[PDB]
Amino acid sequence: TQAFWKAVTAEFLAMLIFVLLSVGSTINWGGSENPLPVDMVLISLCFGLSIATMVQCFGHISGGHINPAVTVAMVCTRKISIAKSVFYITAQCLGAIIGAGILYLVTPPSVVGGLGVTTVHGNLTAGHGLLVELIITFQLVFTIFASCDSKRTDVTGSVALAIGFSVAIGHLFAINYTGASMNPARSFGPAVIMGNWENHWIYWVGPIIGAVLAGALYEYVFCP
Amino acid sequence: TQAFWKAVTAEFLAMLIFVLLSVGSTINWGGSENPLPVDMVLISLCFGLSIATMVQCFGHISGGHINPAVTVAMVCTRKISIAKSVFYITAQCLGAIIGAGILYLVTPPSVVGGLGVTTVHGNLTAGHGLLVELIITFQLVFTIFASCDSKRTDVTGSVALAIGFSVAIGHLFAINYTGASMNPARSFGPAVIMGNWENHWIYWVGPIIGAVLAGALYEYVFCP
Amino acid sequence: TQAFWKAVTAEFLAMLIFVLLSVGSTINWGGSENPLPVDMVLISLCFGLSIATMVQCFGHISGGHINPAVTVAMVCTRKISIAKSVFYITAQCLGAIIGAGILYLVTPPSVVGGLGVTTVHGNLTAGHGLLVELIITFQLVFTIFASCDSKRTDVTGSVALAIGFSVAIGHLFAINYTGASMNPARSFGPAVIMGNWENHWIYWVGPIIGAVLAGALYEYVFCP
Amino acid sequence: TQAFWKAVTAEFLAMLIFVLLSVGSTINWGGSENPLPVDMVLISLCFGLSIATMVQCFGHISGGHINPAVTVAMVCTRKISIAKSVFYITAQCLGAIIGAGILYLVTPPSVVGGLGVTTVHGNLTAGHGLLVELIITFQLVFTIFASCDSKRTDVTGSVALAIGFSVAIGHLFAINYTGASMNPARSFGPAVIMGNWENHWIYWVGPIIGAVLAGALYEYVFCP
Repeated sequence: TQAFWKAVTAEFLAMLIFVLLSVGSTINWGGSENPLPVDMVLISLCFGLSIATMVQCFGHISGGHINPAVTVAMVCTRKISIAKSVFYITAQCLGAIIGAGILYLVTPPSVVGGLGVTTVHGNLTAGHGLLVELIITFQLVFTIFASCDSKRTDVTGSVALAIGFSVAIGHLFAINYTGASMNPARSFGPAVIMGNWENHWIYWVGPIIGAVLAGALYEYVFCP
Repeated sequence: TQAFWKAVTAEFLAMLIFVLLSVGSTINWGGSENPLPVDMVLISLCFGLSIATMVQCFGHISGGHINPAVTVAMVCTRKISIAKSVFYITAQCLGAIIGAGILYLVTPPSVVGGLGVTTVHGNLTAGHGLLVELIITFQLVFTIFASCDSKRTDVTGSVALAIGFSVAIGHLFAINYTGASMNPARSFGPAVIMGNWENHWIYWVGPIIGAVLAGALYEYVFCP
Repeated sequence: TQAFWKAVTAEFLAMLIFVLLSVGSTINWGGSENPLPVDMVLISLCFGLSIATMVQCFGHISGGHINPAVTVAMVCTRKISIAKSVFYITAQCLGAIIGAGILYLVTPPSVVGGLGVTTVHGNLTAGHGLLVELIITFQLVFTIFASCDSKRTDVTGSVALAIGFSVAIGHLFAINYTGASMNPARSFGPAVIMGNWENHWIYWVGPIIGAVLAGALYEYVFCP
Repeated sequence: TQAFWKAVTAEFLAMLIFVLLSVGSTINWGGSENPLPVDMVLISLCFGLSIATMVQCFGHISGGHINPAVTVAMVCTRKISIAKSVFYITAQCLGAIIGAGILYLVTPPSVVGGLGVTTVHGNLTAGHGLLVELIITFQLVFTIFASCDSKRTDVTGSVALAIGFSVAIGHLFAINYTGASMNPARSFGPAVIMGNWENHWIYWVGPIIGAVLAGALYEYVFCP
C-alpha cells in the first residue's frame, strides 16, 4: 500500500496549491486596480497555467486526476478502483478546503469578492446553467483522455500543456455563465468556507456527467 | 467504410465544440464588464487555444482539417477524395450550426452582440475586405501544411500548438478588418442563425482561395 | 544555385507576412475600442506569435534568419557567405516594404497611428535610446544561437517557440523605450512608407551590434 | 576550474538581463497609457517568459539555478558544493544590481514607480505577508526539481517552459500580496538602488524556506 499513500498525498497537495493559487487569482484582481473584462484573461490564464504546473508537479506521482469528475470518469473507464478512488476525491476535497481557507487567511479584507464562489452566475435556469458545465468538463475530460491514453499517432506536444489549455479555453468561455467551476473539488473548497451552496449539486451533476460521456465516447464509440 | 463514419463524426463534433466555444468567447465578453480592446486578446486567444485543443482532441481521429478551406485545399493537394471530402465540409457545416444554436440557447439575452457574426466589419470595399481573409487562411493553411507534411528537418514543437498560434496571430490582426472568419464553417454556423449573409460569399471565396495558394505553393514551388 | 532562389524567396515572403501581420496588430489596436496599456500585451504577443509561426512556416526552407541583424550576426559567426547574405537582407528588406504598403492599402483611414513607426519613442538621447535595442537584439540573437546551434544537452522545447518568446519578452519590455524594433527589416519597411527616418540608423546600429556580440559571446567565450 | 568561471559568468549575465528585462516591464507599464489591472497579466507574463528565455539562454551552461533560494535548495539537496554555490548567489546578486541600475539609467524620469520594489505590499503582518512568498518559491522550486530531476515517466514538454509558467502563475497570483518577489536576487538588485529594504529579510527568509521544503519533499517523502 504505502506507495499509494504518497499518491493520495501528492493529490491532496496538488489540489490545495491549485485552488489557493487559482482562487487567489480571481480574488487578487478583486482589488482597486480598475477591475476590467481583462480579469477574464487573467483568471482564465492563471487556472490554465496552474494546472499545467500541477500536472507537471504531481502528474506522474499521482496520475493527475485532481478532479472529482476526472477521478470519477477514470473509475468508470475502469482505471482507479472503486475503493482507491474514493480517497482520491477525498484528498482532493480537503485539499480544496485547506488551501482555500488558508488563502482566506491571507487576504481577509478583500476576499468578499467570493474566495472562488463558483455558483451558477448567469441567471439561467439550472438546466441551461448546468449544461455549460456539462460540456466543458467533457472537453477537458476528453482532452486528458485523448492526449494521455496509450497508443497514439505519436504526438509532439506537452501532455502537461493541453490540459492547462483545455482549462484555458474552459474559463475564457465558461466563466460568466456558470463560473466555469469545471471541477467539483475546486468549487467545493470555497463552498465550505462561504457557507453557501447555491445549487452546489449543479457542480457535481454537470461535471460528473460531462466527465462520464467524454471518457466514454473515447473508450466506446471512438477508440475500441 | 464505417471506420470513416467515426472520422466524419469526430469532425462534426470538433466543429460544434469549437464554434460554441469560440463564439461563446466573443459574446461572453459582450457583457457589462467594461468592454475594452482587451476583448481582442481574449477572443483571439480563445480561438487559438480552442483549435489546438480540438486538433488535440480529434486531430488524429479525423486528420484535423476542420475547415472548408482547409478541407478544400486538402483535396486539391490531393489527400481526401473529391467524394469523401464533401461530407467532411458538411459535417463541419452542421457542427457549425448546431453548436452555435445551442450556444444561442444558453445566453439568449446578451447574444445580440452577434453570436459570431463574421461579416466584413471594416468598411472597405469587398476586395480590400476579402483580401485580408485571403492571406490569413493562407498563412494558417500554410502553417498546417508546413508543420504537418511528411519528411522535415525534424521539428521539436507541438504540431497541435502552431496551428492554434496561427489562429492566434490570425485573430489578433484580422479581427477588426473582416472579423477574421478564416474558416467558412465557423462563419456559416452563425449566418444560418442570424439570418444575415452580409457578403457571406466573401468568406467562402477568400478563405478558399487563400486556402488553395498556400497549399499549392508548399506542394509546387516550395517542396517537390 | 536555384535551390537557393527558393530560400531567398521563402525569406522575402516570411518578412512580408510578418510585418503585415505584426504592424497590422499595432495599428489594428489603433482603433476606437478604448486604447489601453493592454495594447502592449496584444502587440507584443502578435509579434512573438507571428515569428514563431514564420519560423514554423519558412524556418527550415530558409534557415529563418529573417532579420538584418540576425542574418548579419550569422555571417560574422560565418554561416551564410558574404555574398549570399546580402540578398537575404535584401529579400527581407523588400518583404518589409511590400507587406507593409499593402497593409497600408487595407486600412488607409486609421493607419496614421504609424503603420509601424519604430522610432526612438521614449525621449532619451540616442545612446540611451539605442542601448535598449542594443541589448534586446542580443538576447533574441542569443536565444536563436543558443537554442538552434548544434550539439546541446538535448532540449525538450520548440525551437520555433523560444524565439517567438524572446520576441515576446522583447516587446513587452522594449516597446515604449525605442519601439522595440529589434529588427532592421521590420523597421525599414514602414520607414520607406512613412517617409520619415527619425534616427533610422539607430535601428541598424543597435540591432546589428546587439546582433554581433550575442552571436560572438556564444561562439567565443561561451562555446568553443 | 576555469570552465566553472564561464558558469558563474553565464549566471551573472542571466540574472542581469532578467531583472533589467522583468523590472523594466513593471516600470514600463508605469507610464501614461491608462494603468489598468491588465498590468498584472503583462508583468506576470514578462517575468514568466523572461526566465524561460534565460533557462533557454544559459540554462545548460550554468544549470539554471539563477535564484538564491533555488541555488540554496540545490546545495541542501546536495548538488552545487557549499563553496561553489556562494559565488553563484553572488554572481546572481551583482547581476541583479548591475542590470537594474543600468535599467534605472534608461528611464530615470518614470522609474519612480519602483524600479522593481518587491516589498510586502499588501498590508498584512510579515508572517501572513511572508507566507505567500513561502509557498510560491516552493511551487516554483518544486516545479524545477520535479521537471528537471533525473529518471521520470518521460515527459513531453519543454523543461524550459514549465518554469517560466510556474513563474507565470507565481506572479498572476502573488503580485499584489508581497510583490511576488519569489527570488532574492531579483528583489535585492532594486533594494540596493532604491535604498530601502522594507523588510527585505522577508524575501530571503520566505523564498529560502519555501525553497528548502519543496526541494526536500521531492527528495525525501516523494522520491527516494
